[PDB]
Amino acid sequence: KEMPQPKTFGELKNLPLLNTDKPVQALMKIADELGEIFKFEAPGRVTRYLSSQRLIKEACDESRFDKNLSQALKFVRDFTGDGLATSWTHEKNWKKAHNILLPSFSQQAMKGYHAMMVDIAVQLVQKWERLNADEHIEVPEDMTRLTLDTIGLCGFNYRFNSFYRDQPHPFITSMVRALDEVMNKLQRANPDDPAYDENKRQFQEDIKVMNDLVDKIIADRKASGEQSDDLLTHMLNGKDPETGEPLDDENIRYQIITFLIAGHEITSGLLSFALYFLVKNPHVLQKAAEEAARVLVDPVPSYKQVKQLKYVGMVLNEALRLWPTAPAFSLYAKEDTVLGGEYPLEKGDELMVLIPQLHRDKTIWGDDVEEFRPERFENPSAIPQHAFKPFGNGQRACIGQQFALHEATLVLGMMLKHFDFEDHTNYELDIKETLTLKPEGFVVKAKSKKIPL
Ligand code: HEM
Ligand SMILES: O=C(CCCCCn1ccnc1)N[C@@H](Cc1ccccc1)C(=O)O
Repeated sequence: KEMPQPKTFGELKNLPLLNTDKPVQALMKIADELGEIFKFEAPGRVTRYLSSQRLIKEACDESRFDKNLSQALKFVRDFTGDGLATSWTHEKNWKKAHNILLPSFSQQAMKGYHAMMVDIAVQLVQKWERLNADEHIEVPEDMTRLTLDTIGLCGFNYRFNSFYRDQPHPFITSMVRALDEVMNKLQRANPDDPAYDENKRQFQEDIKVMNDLVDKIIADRKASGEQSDDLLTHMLNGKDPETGEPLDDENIRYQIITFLIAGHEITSGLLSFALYFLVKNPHVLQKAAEEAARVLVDPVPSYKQVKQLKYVGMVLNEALRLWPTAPAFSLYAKEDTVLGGEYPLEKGDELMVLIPQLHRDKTIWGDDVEEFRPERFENPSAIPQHAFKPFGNGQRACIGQQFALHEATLVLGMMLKHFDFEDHTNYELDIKETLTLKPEGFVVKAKSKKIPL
């Protein structure tokens, strides 16, 4: 009836609550206190955060709700344009790029990307094989080396060579700093003052860097004529069956920037959290390592063998359950409608799906919801509708889901085949928030099982 709402700060409404280093975790705590739905107001805007499967299953009804761009996504659109993740469903370029790119992201496409994924995965294993006795691994940093290199190579046949360096690539410097400006711009009480003029000049400089670098990648490929098995070739050559049109070079650039963001720390976060949960749950690690040793019987894994890593796949889903690295998505009501028989919404009203809190709904998962139990995922039919949404919803779901899960299953399987792991610091989980999530400072030691490649 009277929708719950967290504490307000006069004319700033709830905005100061997101002036925090960990806003998603702060919102999760508000959900703990207020329940399945709460209103969140800022100057000139309002949304409603949903946390229960009961309400989110209705929000996922595409006849009633469509994808909205959150304030964060609207700011990211300043450098991802009408790429797939920041276009509205009704923009011509969304359905056009969706139709063109779907065959590039299917399981059949993964068979083609597999060899390049193995290339990078072997580089990761060789790095760890070559560490000296007393040394340790910085898990998120090395996982980000893996995922960035993989999307660079599979995306446009470019070698970031992240395992050869510590200084970030110039593109990544600007990309990370652009995303940082989005974070700072959100939790600005007075974001219009001229005190942020430098931040805005730097922001425009970083957009130009990303545009210039990707634009020349596209120009270089058209000039060379090479037809590699990557996303850029498919975008240069594909035609939308509906309109009959190809993507233009500007939109191709937006897609590439989008893929680079998604394949960076959003994807590496899944691997980082998965390894964290494995080392914190030794019986689960042992079961996953037993599968890896049984299935990965060749020096280089095949595509088919990765598909046979069923338990590793469940490990990844359970890591996505507890700490999904794209932690929210936004919706708007297409028409007047009533949520859950109790909350009337008007056309245009916005919703936020708080994914980590949805995934803690005890009415779905039981009381042991904080425990890491991959066996929860043995049967998708036993999971209620819309209870598990780490890849979003409907036609606006993650197009990269098969790509992320294939590269994650491949390298996690290889990690489990080749090394025993030690939580040598008894690492205390500390989740750093950018626009994604990562276990900050997570370190392990890896002792080789001395299995050759
Ligand atoms: C663990 C890794 C990933 C997670 C958790 C994830 C999560 C998500 C989520 C929740 C959405 C829906 C966003 C919304 O509704 O606003 C989404 C959309 C999208 N993702 Fe991912 N993603 C991952 C990896 C990737 C990768 C590797 C790529 C590409 C190389 C990618 C490309 C996209 C695109 C293009 C969309 C927009 C799809 C559309 O609306 O047509 N993602 N992702
Ligand atoms: O998590 C999400 C959905 C992710 C969509 C962004 C692009 N992408 C990343 C992985 N696949 C697609 N959106 C957050 C904020 C955010 C913005 C940009 C990047 C990450 C996170 C929110 O709306 O609050």
